Amino acid sequence: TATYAQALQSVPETQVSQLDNGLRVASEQSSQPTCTVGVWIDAGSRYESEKNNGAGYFVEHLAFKGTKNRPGNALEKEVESMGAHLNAYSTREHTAYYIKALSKDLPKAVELLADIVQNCSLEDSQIEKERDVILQELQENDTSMRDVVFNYLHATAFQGTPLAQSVEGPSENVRKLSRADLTEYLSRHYKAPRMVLAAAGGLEHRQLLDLAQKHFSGLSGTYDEDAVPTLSPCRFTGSQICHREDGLPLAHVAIAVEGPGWAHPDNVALQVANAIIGHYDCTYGGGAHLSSPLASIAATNKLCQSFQTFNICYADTGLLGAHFVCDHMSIDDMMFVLQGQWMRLCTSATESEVLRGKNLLRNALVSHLDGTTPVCEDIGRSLLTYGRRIPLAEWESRIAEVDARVVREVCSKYFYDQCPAVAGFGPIEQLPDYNRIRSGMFWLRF
Amino acid sequence: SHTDIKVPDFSDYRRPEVLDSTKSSKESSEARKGFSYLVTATTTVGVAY
Amino acid sequence: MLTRFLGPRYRQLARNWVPTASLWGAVGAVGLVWATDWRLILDWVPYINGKFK
Amino acid sequence: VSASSRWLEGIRKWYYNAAGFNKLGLMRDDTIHENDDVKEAIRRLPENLYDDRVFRIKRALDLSMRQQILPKEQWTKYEEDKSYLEPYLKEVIRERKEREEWAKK
Amino acid sequence: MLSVAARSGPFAPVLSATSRGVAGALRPLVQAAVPATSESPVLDLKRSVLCRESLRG
Amino acid sequence: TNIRKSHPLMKIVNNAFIDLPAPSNISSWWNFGSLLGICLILQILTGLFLAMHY
Amino acid sequence: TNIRKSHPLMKIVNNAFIDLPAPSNISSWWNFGSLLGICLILQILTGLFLAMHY
Amino acid sequence: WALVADLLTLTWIGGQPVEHPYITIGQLASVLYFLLILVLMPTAGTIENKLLKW
Amino acid sequence: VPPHPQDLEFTRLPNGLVIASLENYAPASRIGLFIKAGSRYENSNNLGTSHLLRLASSLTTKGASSFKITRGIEAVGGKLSVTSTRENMAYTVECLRDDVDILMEFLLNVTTAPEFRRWEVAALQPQLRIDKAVALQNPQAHVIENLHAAAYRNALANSLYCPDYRIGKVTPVELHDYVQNHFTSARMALIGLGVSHPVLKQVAEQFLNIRGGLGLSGAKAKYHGGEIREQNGDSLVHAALVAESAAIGSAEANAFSVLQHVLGAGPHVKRGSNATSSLYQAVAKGVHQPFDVSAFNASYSDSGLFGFYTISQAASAGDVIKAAYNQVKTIAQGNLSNPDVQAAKNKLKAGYLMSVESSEGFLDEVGSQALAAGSYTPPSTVLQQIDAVADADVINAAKKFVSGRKSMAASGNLGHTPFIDEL
Amino acid sequence: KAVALQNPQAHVIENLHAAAYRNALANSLYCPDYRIGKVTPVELHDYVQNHFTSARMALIGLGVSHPVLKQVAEQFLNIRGGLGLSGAKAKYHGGEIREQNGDSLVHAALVAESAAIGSAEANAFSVLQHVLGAGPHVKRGSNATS
Ligand SMILES: COC1=C(OC)C(=O)C(C/C=C(\C)CCC=C(C)C)=C(C)C1=O
Ligand SMILES: COC1=C(OC)C(=O)C(C/C=C(\C)CCC=C(C)C)=C(C)C1=O
Repeated sequence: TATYAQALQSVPETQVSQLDNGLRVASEQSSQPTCTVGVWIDAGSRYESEKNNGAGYFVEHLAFKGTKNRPGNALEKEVESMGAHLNAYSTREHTAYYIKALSKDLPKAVELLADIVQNCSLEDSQIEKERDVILQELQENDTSMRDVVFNYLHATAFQGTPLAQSVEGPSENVRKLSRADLTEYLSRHYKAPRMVLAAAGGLEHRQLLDLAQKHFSGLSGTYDEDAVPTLSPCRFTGSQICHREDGLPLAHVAIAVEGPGWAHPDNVALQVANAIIGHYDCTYGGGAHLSSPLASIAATNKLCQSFQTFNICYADTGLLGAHFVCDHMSIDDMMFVLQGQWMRLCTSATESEVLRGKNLLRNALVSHLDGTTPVCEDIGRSLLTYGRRIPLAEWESRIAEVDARVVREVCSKYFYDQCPAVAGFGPIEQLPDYNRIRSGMFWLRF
Repeated sequence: SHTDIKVPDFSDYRRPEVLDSTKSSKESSEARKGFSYLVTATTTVGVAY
Repeated sequence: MLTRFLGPRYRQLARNWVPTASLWGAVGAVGLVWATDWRLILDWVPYINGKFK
Repeated sequence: VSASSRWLEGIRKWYYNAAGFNKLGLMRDDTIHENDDVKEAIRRLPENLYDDRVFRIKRALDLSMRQQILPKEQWTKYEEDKSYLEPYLKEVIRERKEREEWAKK
Repeated sequence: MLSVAARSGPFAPVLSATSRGVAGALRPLVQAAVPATSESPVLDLKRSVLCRESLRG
Repeated sequence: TNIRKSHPLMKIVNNAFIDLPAPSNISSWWNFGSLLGICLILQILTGLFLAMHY
Repeated sequence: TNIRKSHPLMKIVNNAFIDLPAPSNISSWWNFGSLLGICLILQILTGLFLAMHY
Repeated sequence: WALVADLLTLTWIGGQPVEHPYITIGQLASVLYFLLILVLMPTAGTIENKLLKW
Repeated sequence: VPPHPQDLEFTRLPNGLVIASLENYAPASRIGLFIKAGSRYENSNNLGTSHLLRLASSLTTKGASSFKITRGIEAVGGKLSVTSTRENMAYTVECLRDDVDILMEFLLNVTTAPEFRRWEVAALQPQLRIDKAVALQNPQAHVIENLHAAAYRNALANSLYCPDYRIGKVTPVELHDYVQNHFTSARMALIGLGVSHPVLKQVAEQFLNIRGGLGLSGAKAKYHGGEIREQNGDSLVHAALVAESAAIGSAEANAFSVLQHVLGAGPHVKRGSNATSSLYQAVAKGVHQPFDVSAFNASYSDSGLFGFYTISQAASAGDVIKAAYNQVKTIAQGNLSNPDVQAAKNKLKAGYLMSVESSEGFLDEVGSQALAAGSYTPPSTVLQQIDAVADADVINAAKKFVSGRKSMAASGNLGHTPFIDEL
Repeated sequence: KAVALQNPQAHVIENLHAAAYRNALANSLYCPDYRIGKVTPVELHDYVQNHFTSARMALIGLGVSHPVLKQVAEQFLNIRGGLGLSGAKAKYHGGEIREQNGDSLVHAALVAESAAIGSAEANAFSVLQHVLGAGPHVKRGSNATS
């Protein structure tokens, strides 16, 4: 049989083409009877000002509700009738609209995607209906303690920059954003050099290219004009937001140092180090015996309900750290053990646990790129962020290079003696003071 | 509606090399800790004497 | 009997802590020399000279 | 079938009688030092063996206070001495040494 | 087409060593958070939503 | 609720000298600990009254 | 689980001098308590070195 | 009990002048003090373990 | 430009065990052992035993300790999972290609050599409570458990989760007895993705030759009918209405599958009106507040349950149930267009093809097929099987639901939720 | 609730009434678990003000005079601002409720709709109850006429 090493070579190359307006069109072909197609746009809340914050989110609500060719429910009627799935998401940096469909349905699926992007018929009555829907969604998101702390951590880490803003916007923006605000956003941002037609599945690249010229070519043939549109770095702070609510039964805490952006090679080693610390929740089988010292100590001594490590990437910055959920009498112990692990990895990381993290990352990467949809997302996202698709064999090369020395170097660079951003929500009396969290970021013994 | 929470302006209290929100703090990071640790380093030297 | 602490990980862990343990010795040597005014060592030090000539 | 293994057994029986925990109705495994390996082995013991052990130790600590000893008929015979803790203890030692082998890598 | 959860409706639970517990199938609550005020009590002596072993390069 | 059990000073006395669980069991060889304390205060008390004139 | 928090001696130090919840609030007039302690050990230390020759 | 009696031996020698029989037997008692604690008592414990099939 | 893909290979051994494998040339391998060991095989003396079993997979085996299973799997970045239906348990195992042997060894140990040590079993009992608590945070879990308890006398009435009174009370013997009478050759399937067929066949012949157990897909499930009601005041009422339908891999089951997509399963568009969902439009007509409706379709070895599931406001529940039930009645009366069956056929076909896109969905489909049918049915003959469903068949499935003795479970403020006789 | 529900009879007869009725008589004597902590001062006030009224009350006294009671009633028990009937009428439904225990013993009750209190038919039920057999009459007896 093939090895793991051989198996990565046998993964077929992503084919890339540029259309004349600057729309990139990209496809990974497999043998599958189904596909995923979609448009990834370099647009999100980081591009929005104070006054139009939440516009893209508003557009996301309007994108599927009618076009100039397919008014009202006509689009969803066509998607439903062929058994397709039409989906969307919005982050701080990326918007996506994608269709899960039969491979024989890729002609119509590309035709619909173009119709959504170019020809959004934002009828005044529809934008009024969506006002109340988004407002209710804000009330819903208030009850998710995870979503609140991560919004809080962004709001404090990126303090006075566009990365501080939520995707959905404030409620005053939701109730006063006009159609003209929305079309101005669409005009400025939905432009061909900034968006990617991605596909994965049972398709030739040739026909993906054909359909791209067929349906997308009226986008930026002479629309390459106005201030097109530089992002600018976001100042990370080192600060604390503490929403004390003793009426909630569990504390949420998220803590992060400033990460580097999408581009940086340091991400691979940081991800290895994050894998060593890992994740946990209360439904994990066998707690005491888990490899991660944090996960093991948390399970045995009932220190939390869950934790997760993360490395959120933006352009030229990010959030590197962890989040947890615990009882009111446990925040101090959780924070102690978390910080000790960061410190341990900076100073005294060893060969064996780094192998375990390396292996966890190969297993995560490969297990993630499994299905037409995650592969299509990855084609789309990667061309926005790296400008290539980075093939699986390259990641393996980048993973393999990481050893204990790299983990000690790269963790020290971002973690050791750095100011964290801290976000606390719930019963947080026992959340350590910021000075004492700052003091947890170095070791007196080292 | 938790999305109505902005962190208030801290310009009044900020170190001068950290007032530009358009510019990275990582650059002034070594300097700012440098100044504050030099204070404690000199104090320890002073107390040591 | 101490054989628990002998293997590749503890060899790496000792190697990591060696520059630190060396520097903590270097801290303590100078600190002893400074506290006692250790005449033997401080005669070498080209500007610290309380004894004339 | 050995004269010499009968001899070692007779030195062992001699030592057993000299040790004199059997005089208080104790078994050997009642007298073991409670370290972390041993505390866990005790934790792992089934209901009946647990409850027998506490009473034997109760009876011994009672006698040791009175500075008295059981009637000879009621001393635990060396041949009747059940090694009831040992298999659990071996397993607890076996599990720890596996952990310690993993901590080495 | 022989599989109860792929038929989409009846209930399946998953346990693991490294990954969060899962429940269930196709009962509705995807066109139910769409007309809104389904708050759903999200985070009260409770596991993690969305699952994690799905990390990037 | 006992005065002996909850008063912040008597707490210390109770958990050392009164309610402290001790073996049924300990012989005359365990008497020497208290005897060392008696010795300590005897030497303190006489030593004080000698210091008054030395 | 912290060494500072559970060691029977350091427990006492931690619950008095480190983790002790104190008002955000107390002014310079609250400095005199520690100053009395400093005074106490200053007088003990000098008093000892005077007793060596008196 | 060899340790107690050897200690009793050493306090007897301590009481005597540094002359003929006393120099050697005090040297042997010194050696026995350190040999009992370091070597002979740990070995006794192992033998006792082996005799109980432990 | 991909490689020309390998065919799946499939083997029934004389002892009844089924081995199926696919060499996708993938970086990772997936291996599952599928066992007819789900909750339906419990009885009234051992309820919850298959729950504790589902939680017990990293307890000590013969030459692999609890510590070793956790550490060894994690050292190579692997997973071990156990998923259960009312019919099956499924022990699956993932790693990179190079690491199959160690994870296979852990798998075989877990499934054929568990020790169920008294104290390990004891330390695990509280985990039933945590696991049940987390699962039962979704109101759907309460409803569908109560739905099955209401519907059946027997077997399929059993919960996926341990009854509260049994927590702390399931024994090492009951676990041993459960494995020894259910985890046997003629009740097992060994499926592997990214392994060779000779390696799997070899593993099966060396390590999976057990029998001293039961034979059938069980004591046969007796459909009873009835209703279970749980007062909450949860702001929302969850209700499910159901009748006996068709056993899995009968032709009639496909008719139920298609009717499910006429009436409407899940949504297709993020935030959409569900235009071609006939239940959703029917409720929407006379109800002007937040609701949901889906068709519900659960097919088993020897029975099925078809109908619908509603979420609505407490005061609206009666109206939502009656609008939904009338919409089914209207298809039973024959008002069903050829284009509507065809769209439902398109959703079902595409749904199924998307279902098997990933390794996880492929392996579970191949595993359950091997247990239900004794066979592997490729995608295109499933599609052929769906195509053969006549319009009359879908009318006939709706007729069967409307005329058949009902089962109902509901939870919420039930002050305006109807009983079965009020419908 | 915990103390009361230690008798298996309490579970059974509560479930029996819940099974039997749509309505009214289906309600438990004991608070549903989800309501514990959730019943309010307003709900208590509203309950007293619509049920504790003159036309819903009786004042009975043993070893008191009738003039004293009559006086007490006329001075202190003249309330109305409440409901009228013996209620929303109880709808008999029928059905079964099943609670798995393994309690060594099974408690079962089988029941049908009978007769309203102080109808002639209720006396027929009362007599049939003693044909079939109510409680025992003899300590440790065989219950010969039961
Ligand atoms: C658990 O064992 C204990 C004993 O049982 C054998 C004692 O008898 C005593 C009594 C000791 C006294 C009176 C000396 C106190 C010393 C000072 C410096 C005040 C103590 C404290 C003890 O802990
Ligand atoms: C809750 O308020 C407290 C303070 O806040 C104003 C203090 O500053 C101090 C510090 C006191 C010291 C160093 C004196 C110790 C005395 C002796 C005899 C060793 C203490 C104990 C205290 O309780």
